[PDB]
Amino acid sequence: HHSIALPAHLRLQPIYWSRDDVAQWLKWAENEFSLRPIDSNTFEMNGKALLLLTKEDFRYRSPHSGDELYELLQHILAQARAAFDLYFVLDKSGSVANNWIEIYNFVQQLAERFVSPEMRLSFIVFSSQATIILPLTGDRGKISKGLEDLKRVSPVGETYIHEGLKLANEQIQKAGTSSIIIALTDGKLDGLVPSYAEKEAKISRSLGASVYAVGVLDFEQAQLERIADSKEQVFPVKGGFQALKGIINSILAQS
Repeated sequence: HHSIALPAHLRLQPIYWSRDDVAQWLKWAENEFSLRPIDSNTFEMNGKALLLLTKEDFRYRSPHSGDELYELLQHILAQARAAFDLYFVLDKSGSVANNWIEIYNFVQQLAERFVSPEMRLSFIVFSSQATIILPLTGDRGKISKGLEDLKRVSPVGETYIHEGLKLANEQIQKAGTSSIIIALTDGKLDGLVPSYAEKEAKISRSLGASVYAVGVLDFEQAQLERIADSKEQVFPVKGGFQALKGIINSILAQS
Protein backbone atom coordinates (compact mmCIF):
# COMPACT_ATOMS: atom_id res chain seq x y z
CA HIS A 1 0.00 0.00 0.00
CA HIS A 2 0.96 3.67 -0.21
CA SER A 3 -1.50 5.90 1.67
CA ILE A 4 1.08 8.73 1.62
CA ALA A 5 2.24 9.79 -1.86
CA LEU A 6 5.86 10.11 -0.81
CA PRO A 7 8.31 11.44 -3.42
CA ALA A 8 10.83 9.03 -4.87
CA HIS A 9 13.87 10.55 -3.17
CA LEU A 10 12.10 10.25 0.21
CA ARG A 11 10.97 6.65 -0.47
CA LEU A 12 14.17 5.34 1.14
CA GLN A 13 13.85 3.94 4.65
CA PRO A 14 14.26 6.91 7.05
CA ILE A 15 17.07 5.13 8.93
CA TYR A 16 19.21 5.74 5.82
CA TRP A 17 18.21 9.40 5.43
CA SER A 18 21.00 11.93 5.68
CA ARG A 19 20.73 15.35 7.28
CA ASP A 20 19.95 16.84 3.89
CA ASP A 21 17.32 14.20 3.25
CA VAL A 22 15.65 15.13 6.55
CA ALA A 23 15.70 18.75 5.37
CA GLN A 24 14.13 17.82 2.02
CA TRP A 25 11.41 15.93 3.92
CA LEU A 26 10.55 19.10 5.85
CA LYS A 27 10.33 21.11 2.62
CA TRP A 28 8.08 18.49 1.03
CA ALA A 29 5.90 18.11 4.12
CA GLU A 30 5.51 21.88 4.49
CA ASN A 31 3.98 22.28 1.02
CA GLU A 32 2.09 18.97 0.81
CA PHE A 33 0.32 19.63 4.13
CA SER A 34 0.08 23.45 3.95
CA LEU A 35 2.14 23.77 7.09
CA ARG A 36 3.70 26.98 8.32
CA PRO A 37 7.29 27.73 7.35
CA ILE A 38 9.77 25.18 8.69
CA ASP A 39 13.37 26.19 9.29
CA SER A 40 15.75 23.74 7.64
CA ASN A 41 17.64 23.45 10.94
CA THR A 42 14.71 22.25 13.04
CA PHE A 43 16.22 18.72 12.90
CA GLU A 44 19.98 19.09 12.37
CA MET A 45 20.60 15.34 12.23
CA ASN A 46 20.37 12.28 10.00
CA GLY A 47 17.29 10.10 9.68
CA LYS A 48 18.80 7.57 12.09
CA ALA A 49 18.92 10.24 14.80
CA LEU A 50 15.45 11.53 13.92
CA LEU A 51 13.98 8.09 14.68
CA LEU A 52 15.20 8.28 18.30
CA LEU A 53 13.32 11.48 19.00
CA THR A 54 10.02 11.50 20.85
CA LYS A 55 6.84 13.21 19.73
CA GLU A 56 7.49 15.66 22.57
CA ASP A 57 10.84 16.43 20.94
CA PHE A 58 8.95 17.13 17.71
CA ARG A 59 6.48 19.39 19.53
CA TYR A 60 9.30 21.39 21.06
CA ARG A 61 11.38 21.74 17.92
CA SER A 62 8.31 22.56 15.78
CA PRO A 63 5.49 24.10 17.85
CA HIS A 64 3.33 24.63 14.76
CA SER A 65 3.83 21.30 12.98
CA GLY A 66 5.84 18.97 15.24
CA ASP A 67 2.93 16.67 16.03
CA GLU A 68 2.02 16.38 12.36
CA LEU A 69 5.57 15.73 11.23
CA TYR A 70 5.97 12.95 13.80
CA GLU A 71 2.79 11.18 12.70
CA LEU A 72 3.96 11.73 9.12
CA LEU A 73 7.28 10.05 9.92
CA GLN A 74 5.43 7.12 11.50
CA HIS A 75 3.23 6.57 8.47
CA ILE A 76 6.34 6.72 6.33
CA LEU A 77 7.98 4.03 8.47
CA ALA A 78 4.94 1.80 7.99
CA GLN A 79 5.26 2.11 4.21
CA ALA A 80 8.98 2.25 3.41
CA ARG A 81 9.74 -1.49 3.49
CA ALA A 82 13.17 -3.03 3.02
CA ALA A 83 12.37 -6.73 2.49
CA PHE A 84 16.02 -7.55 1.69
CA ASP A 85 17.43 -11.01 2.42
CA LEU A 86 21.19 -10.69 2.52
CA TYR A 87 23.40 -13.72 2.03
CA PHE A 88 27.03 -13.42 3.13
CA VAL A 89 29.13 -16.13 1.45
CA LEU A 90 32.47 -15.80 3.21
CA ASP A 91 35.80 -17.36 2.23
CA LYS A 92 37.35 -19.20 5.17
CA SER A 93 40.16 -20.77 3.16
CA GLY A 94 43.68 -21.05 4.49
CA SER A 95 44.73 -18.54 1.83
CA VAL A 96 42.70 -15.83 3.58
CA ALA A 97 43.62 -16.87 7.13
CA ASN A 98 45.52 -13.66 7.88
CA ASN A 99 42.72 -11.51 6.49
CA TRP A 100 39.72 -13.19 8.09
CA ILE A 101 39.49 -10.24 10.43
CA GLU A 102 38.93 -8.03 7.42
CA ILE A 103 36.20 -10.30 6.11
CA TYR A 104 34.70 -10.29 9.61
CA ASN A 105 34.81 -6.54 10.25
CA PHE A 106 33.30 -5.95 6.81
CA VAL A 107 30.39 -8.32 7.47
CA GLN A 108 29.96 -7.00 11.02
CA GLN A 109 29.77 -3.38 9.84
CA LEU A 110 27.22 -4.10 7.10
CA ALA A 111 25.10 -6.07 9.58
CA GLU A 112 25.00 -2.95 11.77
CA ARG A 113 24.23 -0.69 8.80
CA PHE A 114 21.58 -3.22 7.66
CA VAL A 115 19.69 -3.28 10.97
CA SER A 116 16.47 -1.93 9.48
CA PRO A 117 13.30 -4.03 9.87
CA GLU A 118 12.15 -6.51 7.22
CA MET A 119 15.86 -7.07 6.48
CA ARG A 120 17.09 -10.59 7.22
CA LEU A 121 20.71 -11.75 7.06
CA SER A 122 22.45 -15.08 6.54
CA PHE A 123 26.08 -16.10 7.08
CA ILE A 124 27.66 -18.85 4.97
CA VAL A 125 31.31 -19.90 5.28
CA PHE A 126 33.08 -22.03 2.67
CA SER A 127 36.50 -23.60 2.24
CA SER A 128 36.95 -27.21 1.24
CA GLN A 129 33.33 -27.60 2.45
CA ALA A 130 30.49 -25.12 2.97
CA THR A 131 28.60 -24.43 6.20
CA ILE A 132 25.70 -22.16 7.19
CA ILE A 133 26.75 -20.26 10.30
CA LEU A 134 23.62 -18.10 10.45
CA PRO A 135 20.44 -19.12 8.61
CA LEU A 136 18.37 -16.31 7.14
CA THR A 137 16.89 -14.41 10.08
CA GLY A 138 15.76 -10.92 11.01
CA ASP A 139 16.28 -11.57 14.71
CA ARG A 140 19.10 -9.33 15.89
CA GLY A 141 19.87 -11.76 18.71
CA LYS A 142 20.59 -14.55 16.24
CA ILE A 143 22.44 -12.05 14.03
CA SER A 144 24.55 -11.00 17.02
CA LYS A 145 25.30 -14.62 17.94
CA GLY A 146 26.16 -15.44 14.33
CA LEU A 147 28.74 -12.66 14.28
CA GLU A 148 30.24 -14.24 17.40
CA ASP A 149 30.57 -17.58 15.58
CA LEU A 150 32.13 -15.83 12.57
CA LYS A 151 34.81 -14.46 14.91
CA ARG A 152 35.67 -17.95 16.20
CA VAL A 153 36.10 -19.22 12.63
CA SER A 154 39.51 -20.81 12.09
CA PRO A 155 40.29 -20.28 8.37
CA VAL A 156 41.69 -23.35 6.59
CA GLY A 157 41.11 -25.36 3.41
CA GLU A 158 40.51 -24.88 -0.31
CA THR A 159 38.36 -22.25 -2.08
CA TYR A 160 35.21 -24.08 -3.21
CA ILE A 161 32.99 -21.02 -3.58
CA HIS A 162 30.37 -22.90 -5.63
CA GLU A 163 29.64 -24.85 -2.43
CA GLY A 164 28.90 -21.61 -0.60
CA LEU A 165 26.68 -20.24 -3.37
CA LYS A 166 24.68 -23.46 -3.45
CA LEU A 167 23.81 -22.97 0.22
CA ALA A 168 22.70 -19.42 -0.59
CA ASN A 169 20.66 -20.44 -3.63
CA GLU A 170 18.86 -23.22 -1.80
CA GLN A 171 17.73 -20.88 0.93
CA ILE A 172 16.72 -18.28 -1.63
CA GLN A 173 14.75 -20.94 -3.49
CA LYS A 174 13.16 -22.29 -0.29
CA ALA A 175 12.25 -18.79 0.97
CA GLY A 176 10.54 -17.68 -2.22
CA THR A 177 11.76 -9.67 -1.28
CA SER A 178 15.08 -8.97 -2.99
CA SER A 179 17.67 -11.63 -2.19
CA ILE A 180 21.24 -10.32 -2.18
CA ILE A 181 24.42 -12.37 -2.17
CA ILE A 182 27.61 -10.77 -0.84
CA ALA A 183 30.55 -13.08 -1.56
CA LEU A 184 33.80 -12.07 0.16
CA THR A 185 36.79 -13.85 -1.38
CA ASP A 186 40.02 -13.32 -3.30
CA GLY A 187 38.75 -15.05 -6.44
CA LYS A 188 41.71 -17.46 -6.54
CA LEU A 189 39.95 -20.60 -7.78
CA ASP A 190 41.71 -23.83 -8.73
CA GLY A 191 40.68 -26.34 -11.38
CA LEU A 192 37.17 -26.10 -12.80
CA VAL A 193 35.91 -24.25 -9.68
CA PRO A 194 35.96 -21.02 -11.77
CA SER A 195 33.41 -22.54 -14.14
CA TYR A 196 31.51 -24.16 -11.27
CA ALA A 197 31.26 -20.89 -9.39
CA GLU A 198 30.21 -18.88 -12.45
CA LYS A 199 27.64 -21.57 -13.27
CA GLU A 200 26.31 -21.32 -9.71
CA ALA A 201 26.10 -17.52 -9.93
CA LYS A 202 23.89 -17.85 -13.02
CA ILE A 203 21.49 -19.91 -10.90
CA SER A 204 21.47 -17.13 -8.29
CA ARG A 205 20.48 -14.64 -10.99
CA SER A 206 18.00 -17.24 -12.25
CA LEU A 207 16.49 -17.21 -8.74
CA GLY A 208 16.10 -13.42 -8.82
CA ALA A 209 19.12 -12.69 -6.62
CA SER A 210 21.75 -9.97 -7.04
CA VAL A 211 25.31 -11.25 -6.66
CA TYR A 212 27.88 -8.88 -5.13
CA ALA A 213 31.55 -9.72 -4.73
CA VAL A 214 33.89 -8.11 -2.19
CA GLY A 215 37.52 -8.96 -2.90
CA VAL A 216 40.17 -9.47 -0.21
CA LEU A 217 43.97 -9.46 -0.43
CA ASP A 218 45.28 -9.45 -4.02
CA PHE A 219 41.99 -10.64 -5.52
CA GLU A 220 41.20 -11.38 -9.18
CA GLN A 221 38.91 -8.62 -10.43
CA ALA A 222 38.18 -10.73 -13.48
CA GLN A 223 37.01 -13.79 -11.59
CA LEU A 224 34.90 -11.55 -9.36
CA GLU A 225 33.47 -9.74 -12.38
CA ARG A 226 32.09 -12.98 -13.81
CA ILE A 227 30.62 -14.09 -10.49
CA ALA A 228 29.10 -10.74 -9.59
CA ASP A 229 26.31 -9.36 -11.72
CA SER A 230 28.67 -6.76 -13.22
CA LYS A 231 31.91 -4.89 -12.59
CA GLU A 232 29.95 -2.24 -10.67
CA GLN A 233 28.96 -4.84 -8.05
CA VAL A 234 32.59 -5.69 -7.32
CA PHE A 235 34.06 -3.76 -4.43
CA PRO A 236 37.34 -3.88 -2.49
CA VAL A 237 37.27 -4.75 1.21
CA LYS A 238 40.09 -2.21 1.67
CA GLY A 239 37.82 0.51 0.26
CA GLY A 240 36.55 1.04 3.80
CA PHE A 241 33.51 3.21 4.47
CA GLN A 242 33.29 4.23 0.83
CA ALA A 243 32.89 0.65 -0.30
CA LEU A 244 30.59 -0.11 2.57
CA LYS A 245 28.52 2.90 1.57
CA GLY A 246 28.68 1.92 -2.07
CA ILE A 247 27.50 -1.62 -1.54
CA ILE A 248 24.64 -0.54 0.70
CA ASN A 249 23.48 2.25 -1.60
CA SER A 250 23.73 -0.23 -4.48
CA ILE A 251 21.89 -2.94 -2.53
CA LEU A 252 19.24 -0.44 -1.41
CA ALA A 253 18.84 0.80 -4.99
CA GLN A 254 18.08 -2.78 -6.10
CA SER A 255 14.51 -2.62 -4.78
